[PDB]
Amino acid sequence: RDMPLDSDVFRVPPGYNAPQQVHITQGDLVGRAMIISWVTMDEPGSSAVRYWSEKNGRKRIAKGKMSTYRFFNYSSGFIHHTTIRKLKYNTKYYYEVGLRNTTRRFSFITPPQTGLDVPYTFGLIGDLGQSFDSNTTLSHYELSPKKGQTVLFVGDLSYADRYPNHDNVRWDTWGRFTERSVAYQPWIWTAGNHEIEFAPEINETEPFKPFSYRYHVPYEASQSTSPFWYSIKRASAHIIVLSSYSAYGRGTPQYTWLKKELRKVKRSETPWLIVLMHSPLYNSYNHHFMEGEAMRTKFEAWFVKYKVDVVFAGHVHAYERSERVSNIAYKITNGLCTPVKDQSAPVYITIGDAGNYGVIDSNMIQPQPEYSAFREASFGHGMFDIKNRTHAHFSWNRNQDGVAVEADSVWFFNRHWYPVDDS
Amino acid sequence: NRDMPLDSDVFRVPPGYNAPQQVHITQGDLVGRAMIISWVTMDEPGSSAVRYWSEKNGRKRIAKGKMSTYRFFNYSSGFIHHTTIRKLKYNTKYYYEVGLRNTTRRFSFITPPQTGLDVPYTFGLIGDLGQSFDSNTTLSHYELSPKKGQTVLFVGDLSYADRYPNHDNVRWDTWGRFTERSVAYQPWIWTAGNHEIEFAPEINETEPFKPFSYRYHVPYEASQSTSPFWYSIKRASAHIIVLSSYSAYGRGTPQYTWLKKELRKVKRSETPWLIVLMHSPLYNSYNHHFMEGEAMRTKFEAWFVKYKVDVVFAGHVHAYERSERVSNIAYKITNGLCTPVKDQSAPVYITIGDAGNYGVIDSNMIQPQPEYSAFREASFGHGMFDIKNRTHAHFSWNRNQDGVAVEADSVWFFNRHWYPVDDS
Amino acid sequence: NRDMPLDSDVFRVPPGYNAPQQVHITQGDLVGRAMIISWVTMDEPGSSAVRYWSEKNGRKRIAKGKMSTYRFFNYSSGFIHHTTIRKLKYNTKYYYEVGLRNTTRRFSFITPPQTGLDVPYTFGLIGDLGQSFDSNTTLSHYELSPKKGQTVLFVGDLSYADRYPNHDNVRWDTWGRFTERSVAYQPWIWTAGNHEIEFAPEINETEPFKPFSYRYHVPYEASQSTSPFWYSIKRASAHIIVLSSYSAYGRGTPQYTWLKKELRKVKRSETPWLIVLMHSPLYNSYNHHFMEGEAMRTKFEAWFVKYKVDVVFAGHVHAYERSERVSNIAYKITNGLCTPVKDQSAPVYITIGDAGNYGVIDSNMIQPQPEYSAFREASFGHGMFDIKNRTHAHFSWNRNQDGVAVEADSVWFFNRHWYPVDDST
Amino acid sequence: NRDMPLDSDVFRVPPGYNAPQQVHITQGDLVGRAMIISWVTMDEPGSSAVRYWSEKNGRKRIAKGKMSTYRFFNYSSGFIHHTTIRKLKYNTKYYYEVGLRNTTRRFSFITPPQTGLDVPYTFGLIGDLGQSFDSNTTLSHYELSPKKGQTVLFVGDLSYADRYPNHDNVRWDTWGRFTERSVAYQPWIWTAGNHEIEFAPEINETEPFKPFSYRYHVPYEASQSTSPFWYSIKRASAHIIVLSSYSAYGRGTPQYTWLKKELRKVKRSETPWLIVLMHSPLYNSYNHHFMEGEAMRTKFEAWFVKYKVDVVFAGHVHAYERSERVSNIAYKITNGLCTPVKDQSAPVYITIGDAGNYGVIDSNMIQPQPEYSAFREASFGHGMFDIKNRTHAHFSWNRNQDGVAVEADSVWFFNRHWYPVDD
Ligand SMILES: *[C@@H]1O[C@H](CO)[C@@H](O[C@@H]2O[C@H](CO)[C@@H](O[C@@H]3O[C@H](CO[C@H]4O[C@H](CO)[C@@H](O)[C@H](O)[C@@H]4O)[C@@H](O)[C@H](O[C@H]4O[C@H](CO)[C@@H](O)[C@H](O)[C@@H]4O)[C@@H]3O)[C@H](O)[C@H]2NC(C)=O)[C@H](O[C@@H]2O[C@@H](C)[C@@H](O)[C@@H](O)[C@@H]2O)[C@H]1NC(C)=O
Ligand SMILES: *[C@@H]1O[C@H](CO)[C@@H](O[C@@H]2O[C@H](CO)[C@@H](O[C@@H]3O[C@H](CO)[C@@H](O)[C@H](O)[C@@H]3O)[C@H](O)[C@H]2NC(C)=O)[C@H](O[C@@H]2O[C@@H](C)[C@@H](O)[C@@H](O)[C@@H]2O)[C@H]1NC(C)=O
Ligand SMILES: *[C@@H]1O[C@H](CO)[C@@H](O[C@@H]2O[C@H](CO)[C@@H](O[C@@H]3O[C@H](CO)[C@@H](O)[C@H](O)[C@@H]3O)[C@H](O)[C@H]2NC(C)=O)[C@H](O[C@@H]2O[C@@H](C)[C@@H](O)[C@@H](O)[C@@H]2O)[C@H]1NC(C)=O
Ligand SMILES: *[C@@H]1O[C@H](CO)[C@@H](O[C@@H]2O[C@H](CO)[C@@H](O)[C@H](O)[C@H]2NC(C)=O)[C@H](O[C@@H]2O[C@@H](C)[C@@H](O)[C@@H](O)[C@@H]2O)[C@H]1NC(C)=O
Ligand SMILES: *[C@@H]1O[C@H](CO)[C@@H](O[C@@H]2O[C@H](CO)[C@@H](O)[C@H](O)[C@H]2NC(C)=O)[C@H](O[C@@H]2O[C@@H](C)[C@@H](O)[C@@H](O)[C@@H]2O)[C@H]1NC(C)=O
Ligand SMILES: CCC/C=C\CC/C=C\C=C\CO[C@@H](c1cccc2ccccc12)P(=O)(O)O
Ligand SMILES: *[C@@H]1O[C@H](CO)[C@@H](O)[C@H](O)[C@H]1NC(C)=O
Ligand SMILES: *[C@@H]1O[C@H](CO)[C@@H](O)[C@H](O)[C@H]1NC(C)=O
Ligand SMILES: *[C@@H]1O[C@H](CO)[C@@H](O)[C@H](O)[C@H]1NC(C)=O
Ligand SMILES: *[C@@H]1O[C@H](CO)[C@@H](O)[C@H](O)[C@H]1NC(C)=O
Ligand SMILES: [Fe+3]
Ligand SMILES: [Fe+3]
Ligand SMILES: [Fe+3]
Ligand SMILES: [Fe+3]
Ligand code: NA
Ligand code: NA
Ligand code: NA
Ligand code: NA
Ligand code: NA
Ligand SMILES: [Zn+2]
Ligand SMILES: [Zn+2]
Ligand SMILES: [Zn+2]
Ligand SMILES: [Zn+2]
Repeated sequence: RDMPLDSDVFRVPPGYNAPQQVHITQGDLVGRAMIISWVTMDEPGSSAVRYWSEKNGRKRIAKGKMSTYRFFNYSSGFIHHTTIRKLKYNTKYYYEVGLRNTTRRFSFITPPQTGLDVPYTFGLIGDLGQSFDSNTTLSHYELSPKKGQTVLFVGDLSYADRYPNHDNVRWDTWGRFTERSVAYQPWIWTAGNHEIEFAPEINETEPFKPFSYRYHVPYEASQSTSPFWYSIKRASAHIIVLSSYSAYGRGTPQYTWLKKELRKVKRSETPWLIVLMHSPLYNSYNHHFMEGEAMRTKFEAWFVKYKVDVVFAGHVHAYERSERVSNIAYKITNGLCTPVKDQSAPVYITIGDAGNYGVIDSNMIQPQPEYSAFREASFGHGMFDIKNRTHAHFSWNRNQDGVAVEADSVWFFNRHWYPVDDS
Repeated sequence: NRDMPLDSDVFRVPPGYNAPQQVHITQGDLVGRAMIISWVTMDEPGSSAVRYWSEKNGRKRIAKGKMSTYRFFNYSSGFIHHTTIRKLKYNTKYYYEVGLRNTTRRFSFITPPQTGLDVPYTFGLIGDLGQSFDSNTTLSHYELSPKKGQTVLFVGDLSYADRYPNHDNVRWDTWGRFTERSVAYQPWIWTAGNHEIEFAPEINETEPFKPFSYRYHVPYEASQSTSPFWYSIKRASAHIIVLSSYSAYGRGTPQYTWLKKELRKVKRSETPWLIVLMHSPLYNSYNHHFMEGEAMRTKFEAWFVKYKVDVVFAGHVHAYERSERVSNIAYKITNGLCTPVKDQSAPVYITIGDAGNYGVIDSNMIQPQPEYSAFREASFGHGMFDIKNRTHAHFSWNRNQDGVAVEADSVWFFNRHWYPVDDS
Repeated sequence: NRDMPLDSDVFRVPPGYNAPQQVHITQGDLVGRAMIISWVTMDEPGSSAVRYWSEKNGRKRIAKGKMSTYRFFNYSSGFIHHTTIRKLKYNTKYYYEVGLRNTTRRFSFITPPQTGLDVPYTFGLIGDLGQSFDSNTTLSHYELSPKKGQTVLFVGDLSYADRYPNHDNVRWDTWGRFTERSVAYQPWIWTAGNHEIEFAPEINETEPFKPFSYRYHVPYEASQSTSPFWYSIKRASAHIIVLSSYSAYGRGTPQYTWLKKELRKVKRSETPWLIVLMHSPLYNSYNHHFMEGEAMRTKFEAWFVKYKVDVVFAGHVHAYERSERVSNIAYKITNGLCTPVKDQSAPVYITIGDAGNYGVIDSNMIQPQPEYSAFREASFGHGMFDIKNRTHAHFSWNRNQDGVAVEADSVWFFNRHWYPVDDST
Repeated sequence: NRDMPLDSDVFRVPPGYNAPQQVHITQGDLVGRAMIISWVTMDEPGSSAVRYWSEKNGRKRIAKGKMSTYRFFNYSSGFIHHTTIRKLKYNTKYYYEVGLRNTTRRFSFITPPQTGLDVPYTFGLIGDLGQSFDSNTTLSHYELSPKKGQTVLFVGDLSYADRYPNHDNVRWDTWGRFTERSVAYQPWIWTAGNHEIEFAPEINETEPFKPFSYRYHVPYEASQSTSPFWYSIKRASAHIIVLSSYSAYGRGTPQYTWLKKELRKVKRSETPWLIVLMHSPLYNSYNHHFMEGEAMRTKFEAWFVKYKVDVVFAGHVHAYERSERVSNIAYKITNGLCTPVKDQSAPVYITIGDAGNYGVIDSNMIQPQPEYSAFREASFGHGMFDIKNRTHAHFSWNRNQDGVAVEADSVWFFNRHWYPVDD
């Protein structure tokens, strides 16, 4: 059910060495920078980006870096990453890539300065892939009347590793497929299990290597030492990105980094505290049941202590929304191992249902446990619409429905500013 | 601070120009016919060649290895040598010499017998050794033990150098000179503890395990691991699996992938004793680090029960603990089944992190003793796991405050694959 | 453009999934007991293992090598294998196979005799081969020669890939497949010429010799050299020194220092024939590249006369020339002694860069012929240096326009150490 | 052995925890608007940031650089810093501070005037300095010169550390601390000499120039060179070309290709003084190293005469010599033209390698003095190249055994392009 190589979403931009696979993401901690990325195939080309605002018209030049990789018998094109900085808040910019031979032009809109009551709309996509179901989801997100401004991506991008020798041409087609969205607004990248690409059978043993070459993130801005975990702030949201498939024992980099990062969170500057990871801590589907238990034993209590608002995960090819629960009182011999209602706790949302290679996960644990509010095996995407410091509106759109229909929808009440029960 | 001062006898430098120091050895292949020979020269790079011969044939041979150096903050290492001797005869005494160019030092070892069903072998068990005065006593009790251990299973936390300002790596060098009087003559099987992480971004040192990994090499490619921090070796009648508590082990990760495949390769008709080393215990009823093992346990415990692992050795708690054979693999979030139960199909869990560290014992325990815990005591000591044949092994625990020959705890193991009768 | 087109037969891809191509061997040690097996696989990395066994005995062994890859501008290479077979027996035919995982191909070679005073041996001389039609004829003439070459001495300028846009490295791949029919069966000894430099900052390739050095390894550590671009080998009764015209050679440089110590190690009582290979000729009365060899001459000529080198072979000039034994080492800036004189202690200097290149011959000569030049002609062809015993070696030049058994020029060398007698024509 | 012992005053270590030592500066760009600031910290890495401000305005700014280390045999370097200050103002005195994190130290320099046809400027000429007692005298004589030199052209052989056992690299550190009293306040232009090669395969140091290149950076990319060992700069009314006696220079090599194109760039109406620096002299009538420079001469002498180089400076020979204006470029093997002739498009060749090395002079001279030799003497000292304007520059030679204001040799240079009078 994967879209064939000659499909229109995979068409190659014309002209000698025309930039392709253009994508952007937030380039700094607070919103005043952007990482511009693209691939040229005919020759290395230039790493310069030319950009200007609608307001100023003044054209400046940023210069970045070019890298390549091989994977088994595949040889990549020339990958460019360039960071434009010191931009102005709430402003439309133009930028151009391919300055040596074939120039292409795009644009983006910076976010507002971070603040307590700054509204903002986030799209939620996981496990996208490049099947036909993938294409419908992206169309539905594009036509959403709520107008997403940034995508939080919860992992599993191209599913290129399902192909023989992980055929990396399928990374390239995915790069051209998603451009019509991610060249114009930032997507925030989370690493999933399909990015690992651990294949000693063909002497490819560097974890995450193709993903890490193609998708860069601003991980030093939060003083992280790896791209696989980091945070950013945008409008009124503090977003914490975690890596299910890196080390998180006591004393490791990721564990040490998270414990320090939660202490920097300021709820009167960014009241919406959002965590992303690939593998769900709370999951009542049969597929991948209880895989999140390990990370859950390390981090769940931290999430409650700091009153995290919501945790988004993918990995399960379906949709689920948890009640506000915690399961943090167990001590081996006390028998306290059942989740309980907890108004300091986040809501757990699984949203890894954007299409993958065309398969849904429909088997569920019966009966639905108390901790599960809503679950359904349908393709689609989510929208997390922040109105202000007390209220945010979440809605789930199905591919079989109209682009304006919401099959699930709920108001989030802020854990710090308005911790009402929101069942 | 009960650390031995820098001018202690155990820290003396071997005299002579560019005299090799910190000499240590470990198994260098899958099945016992190779040895990794390691040492440090401090005056100049020197030769990485090892001269060696068997007592049986007396033919001097030469093996060439590699030299490396590292830096950590404002410390610069000496010249680190690693050399693999190969194609050794089983059950044979060998001599070896390092420092062939200026000052030469000679040592010896004995290869194991070939892997087989009823091949006896005595493994020492040492965890969280350190370089305090208690560490020296433990080491003396081991080398003086009438059971005579042939190989040390080391469950992590080596030098404790990371407790010093800037992780003063001089305390790695001292520890190497202290342990030489044992590890130069018999292999130690290295596990990576949390004191080896040395993650210190405040001084721009962000590569985990860097000092440990430059100084202590392991034969990880022989079991097709891709990392020195998990791997497998076979010796006599044992299959030893080494794990990394502070690497990734999520489903799909390198370590998870390797362990799933490796348990399937275990041939209990060749090595009947399946033994797992890791730093952080899965079962532990002391207050200190209580439940830090929960994460790894949810990932790997059902596998250990499935493949009838005989015993799991851990450290990290500074004390001794021996569990019953228990499991806790029936939990399903909402079914309330979360109390360990007796399970004669499960390994024994032993904590043996009490060789000395920096002079501090972990004496606070959860009371009353839980049903899963068989024996526990807060005393310094070491362990011995003495294989007799395919069905019987004998474990003993020796306390620093007893005579070298006094066993304070001891128990017979009945092999989970060849003889699974209640040994509780 | 007289370069052979891409679909020529000499460029045909060996059939079969991941079949090895561009197979070539060279001597892999100082004395002749080793051989470096090199080849490229185009579909996936494959195995670096070489299976090999001797024709008479036949116990099959495996040797394991290494694989590497490189990029040049927007060209990406396939998978390059280099594998050293050691501890061979002298004067023995060996079989060997490559491609052990998927498509295997089998070849063979004959180890040299053990080094010794009177060991006969036959060396081909080829320079500036390229891949034109003229190139094909010369290689044809060499492989058909009655004298039966057992090793090619190659004085530099291999593929001429750098004449193509962006140095189209595909033209390295074809040249490998074209030369395979000789170099997979007998070692070629490699010298680095000015077309291997491939210095092209305009496309950000600033590492001299990158494609050449990835594809052709040499046993350079065996003579205590620190660079592949200069080294020494012994083979039968010859001691061969390979130098680098386009590397440093000032006093105190690595190459200078290495040649100095290497000339001391030469023992003419063990290997009587002392042979030097370099790309740019020290003595050259053709007009193309006239006097480029002067800088290296001022450094090394006196050393050649001192050590009584028998012969110096060079290329670069797309024609043939053979000098008289002469020297020019008495100049002191103001004493006026700047003319070459006859010197029975000096080597013969032979330019042999006429194997074909891209089809052009250098016919502009300085006139009249200088007294330092014995014979010269602007024709394509190749040479043979045919060693008989410790006193006699026969050099001959075969033209492409002649029968393969015809020598258009031919001279008997009398050994400078064992028969130090005037041997001029 | 007349080298200064380790406890000499000139080798004292700046006091205080991790105080910068071995501070040295050089030109950081092509035209004079930038400066490379270099120093060593011995107790811990420290910061590579430099603080600098003009004496005029005084707006303080920070430039960030790069720390590196090396090993040589059993030696382990300290922490070496290189930091480029850019966009400086012409003809302006600046202050700079290094060591910001712990012990700070403060120095100053004066940027040159803008390049131009008639800018005056005074260059000191020092060669083969080393660290003998004679070395200390020459550096005193240069510092005290009434001519007041503003930038040193250093023609190679720096520390002579390679004469010690295993090239005791401590002797680089001592030399660094000794020369600091001049080179921290005004730039020195580095040329590589044979004592910088440090090729010692018998202790597996086989990378040519390794300690030298770590310790002394040059702005080589600003002239499109691919190597630090050949490069060019412009300062005031001079165009300075630095060449590498012990790198490759055959036809088609990188340095050959660079020099050929670089000479095509010189413009004598912007910079009328065309100066070439190299270590091994092309004209030398002393016995030590006689005719060592023939090889480079066969490749480059004709180019020097074709582009009318004013003066060529070299060292290597521990003495002084000034040549007549001659060339020896007509030789064609059989035509017999091998004697040098007066040539008024040729440069003057000056050997200035007599600053002290380790205390030995080269006194054995070829007799009688050849015609191409104007003046020669075997005594320690230094030179001065004092440019008055586009037609005139004045060269003088000061000997260590004279007062700091006596010139034992002296001559006017008439510019080859603007005023080619027989001199
Ligand atoms: C695999 O290893 C295990 C561990 O070593 C083996 O188990 C041991 O087996 C040995 C026998 O080989 C046992 O030792 C023997 O014990 C008997 C009984 O001792 C008790 O009762 C005596 C009165 O009869 C009393 O005097 C004594 O103090 C004790 O309380 C001894 O009688 C015996 O000594 C006499 O016989 C030997 C043999 O000829 C003579 O040499 C002596 O001179 C004496 O006259 C001997 O010491 C030992 O108890 C076992 N250990 C354990 C922990 O069970 C195992 O052996 C196998 O399994 C055991 C369970 C038995 O079935 C053995 O028969 C059997 O071989 C090893 N497996 C194999 C296949 O070998
Ligand atoms: C070393 O190698 C040289 C070159 O091959 C030998 O010289 C050659 O010796 C051949 C005899 O072995 C000569 O061939 C004969 O010529 C005669 C007269 O024309 C014929 O009747 C006869 O049938 C052969 O064809 C050959 O001419 C000669 N070549 C040269 C260039 O001189 C040399 O042999 C030694 O020197 C020569 C001059 C003779 O005296 C030989 O007998 C003598 O042994 C070889 N050296 C040794 C020690 O064998
Ligand atoms: C690596 O960096 C550490 C941390 O700075 C160095 O240790 C420090 O050395 C300083 C000496 O420069 C000490 O400061 C002095 O302490 C003495 C003793 O009280 C006082 O009299 C004096 O006035 C200074 O304050 C500093 O206390 C010390 N800090 C720590 C945490 O140990 C280390 O230096 C090495 O160790 C010290 C103890 C001395 O022996 C040094 O000379 C020695 O090199 C640095 N190591 C290296 C190899 O550079
Ligand atoms: C934050 O946004 C919320 C959603 O837009 C606001 O609540 C909405 O307020 C409307 C008129 O103020 C009312 O008609 C809507 O029904 C209501 N929606 C919901 C889900 O309550 C909210 O306004 C404040 O909070 C609510 C609870 C009322 O008390 C309003 O009168 C308040 O002004 C916004 N909060 C703030 C602080 O702006
Ligand atoms: C460039 O500087 C030269 C050195 O000072 C000038 O020559 C000097 O001019 C002085 C007049 O101010 C005169 O007294 C000095 O004797 C003379 N010095 C020498 C060594 O000749 C030079 O001046 C021009 O050129 C010379 C040849 C004379 O014709 C002067 O009168 C000229 O002004 C300066 N050149 C220029 C273009 O300014
Ligand atoms: C618990 C997370 C890490 C916090 C600090 C790191 C350890 C710093 C110094 C050494 C302490 C003693 O060592 C033990 C230990 C290790 C780790 C922590 C402890 C805390 C208290 C006592 C002993 C703790 P251990 O790892 O050897 O079993
Ligand atoms: C993908 O979706 C877009 C927009 O809905 C549509 O125009 C395009 O034809 C689709 N392509 C495929 C291959 O489904
Ligand atoms: C280096 O080696 C020399 C030669 O023996 C020795 O004298 C010197 O002290 C050594 N220095 C260091 C820093 O190891
Ligand atoms: C350590 O133990 C050994 C052996 O028991 C003893 O000889 C030595 O003196 C002890 N040293 C210290 C510092 O305790
Ligand atoms: C280092 O070079 C020396 C010089 O002889 C040599 O003995 C030694 O083996 C070399 N080490 C290598 C190539 O690893
Ligand atoms: Fe998925
Ligand atoms: Fe510990
Ligand atoms: Fe050529
Ligand atoms: Fe000198
Ligand atoms: Na842990
Ligand atoms: Na032996
Ligand atoms: Na997992
Ligand atoms: Na040349
Ligand atoms: Na020289
Ligand atoms: Zn997944
Ligand atoms: Zn621990
Ligand atoms: Zn050429
Ligand atoms: Zn010199």
